[PDB]
Amino acid sequence: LGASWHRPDKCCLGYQKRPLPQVLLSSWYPTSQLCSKPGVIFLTKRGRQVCADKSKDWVKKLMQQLPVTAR
Repeated sequence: LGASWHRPDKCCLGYQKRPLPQVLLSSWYPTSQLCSKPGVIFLTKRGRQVCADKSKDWVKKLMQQLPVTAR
């Protein structure tokens, strides 16, 4: 059975390379502390998720524009 093995929490080494508008975004949740280079994954209203590092520019604005999502 080859579905998808190996997956500790999440860890998103890769990030996005394009700025999205908050007009359709919702919030953002932080990664775990067990990854090589963990940043933050966003979660649009009905779109999809996006691995983005706060170090970016457009991601920084969103971080302040949106509160957070974690439960």
